[PDB]
Amino acid sequence: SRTVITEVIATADSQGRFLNSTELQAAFGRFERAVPAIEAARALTKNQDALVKGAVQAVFKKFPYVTQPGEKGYGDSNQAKCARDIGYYLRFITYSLVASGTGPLDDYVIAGLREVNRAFNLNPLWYIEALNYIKGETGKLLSGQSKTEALLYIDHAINALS
Amino acid sequence: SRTVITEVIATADSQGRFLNSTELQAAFGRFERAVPAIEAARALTKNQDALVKGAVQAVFKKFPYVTQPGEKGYGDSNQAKCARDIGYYLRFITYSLVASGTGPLDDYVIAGLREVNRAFNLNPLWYIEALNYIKGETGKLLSGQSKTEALLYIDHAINALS
Amino acid sequence: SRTVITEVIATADSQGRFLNSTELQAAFGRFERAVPAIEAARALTKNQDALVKGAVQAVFKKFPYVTQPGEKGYGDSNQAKCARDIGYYLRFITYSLVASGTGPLDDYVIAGLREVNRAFNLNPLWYIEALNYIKGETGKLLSGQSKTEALLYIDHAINALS
Amino acid sequence: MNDVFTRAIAQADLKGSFLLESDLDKLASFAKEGVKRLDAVAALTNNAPAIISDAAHKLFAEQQELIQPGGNAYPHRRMAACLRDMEIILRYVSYALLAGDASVLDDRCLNGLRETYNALGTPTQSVARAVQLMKDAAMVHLKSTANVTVGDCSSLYSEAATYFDKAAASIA
Amino acid sequence: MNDVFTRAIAQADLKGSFLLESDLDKLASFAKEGVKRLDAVAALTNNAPAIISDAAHKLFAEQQELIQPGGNAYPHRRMAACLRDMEIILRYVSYALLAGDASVLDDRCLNGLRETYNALGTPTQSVARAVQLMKDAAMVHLKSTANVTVGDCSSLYSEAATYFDKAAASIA
Amino acid sequence: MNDVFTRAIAQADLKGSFLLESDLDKLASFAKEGVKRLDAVAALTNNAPAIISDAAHKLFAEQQELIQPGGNAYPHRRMAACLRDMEIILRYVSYALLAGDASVLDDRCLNGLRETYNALGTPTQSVARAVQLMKDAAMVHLKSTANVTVGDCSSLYSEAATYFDKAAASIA
Amino acid sequence: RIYKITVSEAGAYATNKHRTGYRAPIRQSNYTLTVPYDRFLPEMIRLHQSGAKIVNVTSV
Amino acid sequence: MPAVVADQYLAMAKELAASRFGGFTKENIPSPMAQPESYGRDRLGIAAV
Ligand SMILES: CCC1=C(C)/C(=C/C2=NC(=C\c3[nH]c(/C=C4\NC(=O)[C@H](C)[C@H]4CC)c(C)c3CCC(=O)O)/C(CCC(=O)O)=C2C)NC1=O
Ligand SMILES: CCC1=C(C)/C(=C/C2=NC(=C\c3[nH]c(/C=C4\NC(=O)[C@H](C)[C@H]4CC)c(C)c3CCC(=O)O)/C(CCC(=O)O)=C2C)NC1=O
Ligand SMILES: CCC1=C(C)/C(=C/C2=NC(=C\c3[nH]c(/C=C4\NC(=O)[C@H](C)[C@H]4CC)c(C)c3CCC(=O)O)/C(CCC(=O)O)=C2C)NC1=O
Ligand SMILES: CCC1=C(C)/C(=C/C2=NC(=C\c3[nH]c(/C=C4\NC(=O)[C@H](C)[C@H]4CC)c(C)c3CCC(=O)O)/C(CCC(=O)O)=C2C)NC1=O
Ligand SMILES: CCC1=C(C)/C(=C/C2=NC(=C\c3[nH]c(/C=C4\NC(=O)[C@H](C)[C@H]4CC)c(C)c3CCC(=O)O)/C(CCC(=O)O)=C2C)NC1=O
Ligand SMILES: CCC1=C(C)/C(=C/C2=NC(=C\c3[nH]c(/C=C4\NC(=O)[C@H](C)[C@H]4CC)c(C)c3CCC(=O)O)/C(CCC(=O)O)=C2C)NC1=O
Ligand SMILES: CCC1=C(C)/C(=C/C2=NC(=C\c3[nH]c(/C=C4\NC(=O)[C@H](C)[C@H]4CC)c(C)c3CCC(=O)O)/C(CCC(=O)O)=C2C)NC1=O
Repeated sequence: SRTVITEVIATADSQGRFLNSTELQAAFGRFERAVPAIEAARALTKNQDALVKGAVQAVFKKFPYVTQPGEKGYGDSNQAKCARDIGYYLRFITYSLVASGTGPLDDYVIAGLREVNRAFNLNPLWYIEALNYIKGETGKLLSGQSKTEALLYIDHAINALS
Repeated sequence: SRTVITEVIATADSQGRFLNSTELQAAFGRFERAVPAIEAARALTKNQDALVKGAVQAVFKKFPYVTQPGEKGYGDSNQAKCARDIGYYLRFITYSLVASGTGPLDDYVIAGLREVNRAFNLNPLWYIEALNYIKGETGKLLSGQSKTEALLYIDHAINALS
Repeated sequence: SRTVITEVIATADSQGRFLNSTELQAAFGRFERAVPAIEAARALTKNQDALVKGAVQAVFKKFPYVTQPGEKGYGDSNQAKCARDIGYYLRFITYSLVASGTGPLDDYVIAGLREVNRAFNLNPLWYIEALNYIKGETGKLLSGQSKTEALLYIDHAINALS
Repeated sequence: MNDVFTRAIAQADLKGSFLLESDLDKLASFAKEGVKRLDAVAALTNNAPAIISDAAHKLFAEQQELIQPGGNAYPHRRMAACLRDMEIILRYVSYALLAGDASVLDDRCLNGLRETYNALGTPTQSVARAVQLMKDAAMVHLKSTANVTVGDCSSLYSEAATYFDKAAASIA
Repeated sequence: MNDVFTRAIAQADLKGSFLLESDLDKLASFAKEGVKRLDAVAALTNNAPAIISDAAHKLFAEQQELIQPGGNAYPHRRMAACLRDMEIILRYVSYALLAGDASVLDDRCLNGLRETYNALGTPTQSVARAVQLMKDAAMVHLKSTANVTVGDCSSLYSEAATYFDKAAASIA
Repeated sequence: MNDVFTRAIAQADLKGSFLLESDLDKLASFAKEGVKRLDAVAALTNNAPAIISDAAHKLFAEQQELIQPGGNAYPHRRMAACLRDMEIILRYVSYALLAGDASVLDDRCLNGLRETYNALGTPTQSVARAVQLMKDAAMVHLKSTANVTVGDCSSLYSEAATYFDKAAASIA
Repeated sequence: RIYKITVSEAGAYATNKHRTGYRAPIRQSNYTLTVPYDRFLPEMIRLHQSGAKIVNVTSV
Repeated sequence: MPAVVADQYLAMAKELAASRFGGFTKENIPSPMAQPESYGRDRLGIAAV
């Protein structure tokens, strides 16, 4: 997973030398901003259920037609799977926050995302709307640089979906 | 394009050899199947207006949530673009029939299909429904080998969408 | 071996795709051409012995010095080898006719042909003239499209030799 | 690769004598049902995504341990690999159907697929069940008489089921 | 590289139009005479060594300066390259006769050929002479009425002559 | 490829002198505004899909000849190439914005791109127009004061405009 | 001396192909590479950077 | 008021307008830059490679 410390090690290994000051600087930069990212992760992990349910309801509101008989929204198992999917996205957002890298998102969502969505006929716009709700909520659930961390990761996921 | 004659000649050239029996028999099969294919192209070209308007209407029936204001299908311009797109698909299907190879479909529709749809947020299921309607109507307009040819190319386009 | 169907399947697998219109049209051409080819194979299998005897004698008339003592064609063993070789060529021509592909001739005669004949000092013109005689009696023996199929396979062999 | 015509030619060459009248008659019959074979291959091709989706849905409903976290198909990448494997197996099966020989499927894929699945940690009975579900989904499309003239293709169904079950047993 | 069908398709696409009825009729005519086209391609392919041998003999009988020490085909290397060139031009003329469009020649056979010949110092006049000699030798085999049904194949003869001429004009 | 720091280092090195106190103060001020610089780079990176969708919509509404049959963006392939190019140029603009120097943009993106678009027969003026529209959309997105601590950032806006204009002037 | 390396492609490589993609055709995981001594260090470190796991290295 | 145009030209006009979806409108016009899908790779001579 492409954590910044991991990318440090990978680049130093690829160029076949020790850790010069250049990537020590980057590792330091991560180590300082770990605090806002970790507190954002904790805040997200606390409010997870409300965020998941609100994302589901925002999805159904923006796409009222989905819930109607005959397509993906209808069927209680389908709403259950919706809640589970926003739960997964939130979980990997927390992972990417605590790891200070898009690595968890990259290797747990984005990798293989389009083929999966295409094969199961799941609209990426559903998840874009859910993550938009999550972003709106975390805009007030967090303050300071932790908010910037959370918004960067949530929007990286959003751009991945689009 | 990747028509029978062109792929024959291209593979012959990439091996630095003349056209042998295999290639000539493939070309003979192409020249024989020309007759049903040109007949299908005639049938679809004569009936392009009814086919395309029916396809647009079928899309608007299977996707009622598109016509209302606030989304893609609302507005005369957007519906005109709908009809134009289905006319494109049908045009390239008739081109494939005339050329007896998916080359026109591939080059003009399939290459860049997913990226273009994602960029403009055009749901492939719309065009799948339109092409399914066109498949149904060609079941009635055509008979025998002409029907098989037309359906083969329509299904190629649909599989490319899904 | 190089058949029509194998070229189909290899071209489809090399591009990581399914069989489609162009490839099924090539296969259909193969299946249509099977009847003259199987007919020619049957007619050539009936008259293998007379064809081989005539081809050997044709070589001996065309290259009279070969039969001279101290040359290649002198001795019953060498003439038995000649008859065996002409039989080999005829058998692989029948195989190629059945397979609707030059794959049998290629794999079993043409690959390695020049080096082997160079090593054993076998003049290709001998086999070219023998195949010319076989081509001559294919006109008498076969008529229609089986005639053309047999002649084109024999011409493939002659082109490989020459 | 190898075809039924190629197989017969190989057997004739091993004994080094011309194809017999019985062999020619069988190959002529094969070329006679070649049109039906083309229809069967087109049926497999034109509904391949539907076959994959139906098999995947039935398999994952049957076995939820693959969906759940820690399963062998949990993240998006492992799901995509699952679908790609089903797709490639179907493609090879259709290749075997068109050729009439199982060589195109047996040669490159099934020999090393065993070691690959063992190394990656995939449950092999799960993949065999996936291929069997693919066969079950594909039979319906092979039967569908709409848009084709009514006829009998019991040999084609038997051979296609043979290829499907052979690949499933190989990976098993 | 286009054939006649793809050329018609490209024009129709530029107009944004379906193929007109008369266009489909000209295409059905082309495919209905496709059997004679296949026979002409077979005649070119099957006799290619003979065509190249005869053209080469006539060319070096006319132009002895090519095979004199200091000529452009003097050692074995240059003579072998010359014969390969004749082989290649005949190959591409057969490709164009099969497709019915001379796009294959200018796309592949004649793409940078003139520049090649200029940079190597090859006399382009002698190359065009060699192509004309091949054209003459090829016409003999194209009109050969043995083993084929008698018929009117003058369009094929003219088309092949124009392909040979397009080559010899692009080199020269 | 170098940033503002290495630019100063290169100018100092050609003279053969230490960096002057004024130069060091300039670089330190750059480092102190680097946080706002990161904000602007993140504004570009996050809203790239919206920027390019908007610029594409305006470009094809303004210049309809590109998207109609025969147009340079007409088939799906060429439309995808167009949108991909917009992606790429926006990417390199953001790179240059972070580095503080347009060297990465000019060296790795813009340099031979006019020649590419001439060879392919692409309208370089239309590409410049697309870069300009994408500039305007990007400027709308940078100036968004939401979720970011408020303060003066006019220098960054002007610098990003210079980068976009340099891209447009190089392509055209 | 020649060294034969039996490399098994594993999840570490599968993740890299899932991220970067397949610009080259997909292949079976287990294959053997033969190297000279001069090349053994670069090839083996390269196989490590690719995430491949070597199984056995035999000399010959 | 009789036919102002002979029937042959009406047929010719109808078939010209039929071969194009929607007939002749202001929005379905061909592009004045008449570039086929293969324009660049063909004019450059790099189609094969
Ligand atoms: C850890 C990474 C991961 C993700 C993200 C994931 C999502 C996911 N959800 C699925 C099912 C589903 N997911 C939905 C989602 C819809 N439900 C509606 O209420 C909403 C409009 C919408 C959600 C916003 C639906 C309807 C299904 C059932 C249809 C199907 O895909 O088979 C499936 C198909 C197979 C399955 O059941 O698991 C996937 C792959 N799976 C994963 O392993
Ligand atoms: C060569 C083949 C080819 C195809 C197929 C093609 C499709 C296509 N249709 C488009 C417009 C469009 N097409 C539609 C179609 C929708 N309208 C609704 O009534 C329907 C439900 C639905 C159709 C089934 C819409 C909504 C747009 C506008 C998208 C936008 O720019 O916002 C666009 C965007 C470019 C533009 O601004 O015109 C493309 C690329 N383009 C091509 O070059
Ligand atoms: C010759 C043709 C060919 C085949 C057949 C083939 C199979 C193949 N499957 C693989 C992984 C995989 N294959 C599967 C599929 C199975 N696992 C279960 O979950 C499913 C029920 C089941 C699907 C029916 C999965 C999930 C992986 C991912 C394993 C991992 O990433 O650790 C890999 C490792 C490469 C990679 O993951 O990128 C190969 C090579 N490769 C080939 O070149
Ligand atoms: C463009 C590619 C291509 C295709 C698709 C193709 C199919 C094809 N199907 C045919 C009829 C047929 N098709 C079938 C197969 C069907 N019968 C039953 O319904 C089965 C459910 C089903 C098999 C899955 C049969 C049995 C025939 C009639 C053959 C006969 O007994 O004479 C025919 C012969 C029609 C005639 O001359 O009367 C062709 C050429 N040929 C091609 O060149
Ligand atoms: C510098 C290296 C080099 C060599 C070695 C060479 C040999 C050579 N000899 C040739 C003609 C020939 N060479 C011979 C030689 C035969 N005459 C018979 O009396 C003998 C049995 C036998 C010689 C022992 C013959 C018959 C021809 C005419 C072949 C023909 O016209 O097709 C040709 C064909 C073109 C020509 O010159 O007319 C070549 C290339 N050329 C070269 O540039
Ligand atoms: C395996 C590859 C393959 C080949 C090569 C092939 C040739 C072929 N030649 C044919 C007859 C013919 N062939 C020719 C051409 C010849 N007429 C002569 O006068 C000219 C020297 C020459 C060229 C003008 C003509 C004119 C016909 C009869 C007319 C026609 O079939 O339309 C036919 C039609 C059969 C018939 O109706 O009798 C075929 C299919 N078929 C194949 O499947
Ligand atoms: C993880 C990557 C990263 C981000 C996202 C980041 C943003 C960031 N912006 C900051 C302040 C700031 N950010 C801005 C920039 C804004 N001024 C206007 O509103 C513009 C719309 C906009 C930029 C064009 C300004 C003016 C300040 C306060 C002055 C300063 O501290 O430099 C701060 C310091 C604490 C704070 O006051 O919020 C951070 C951490 N820094 C980082 O290392």
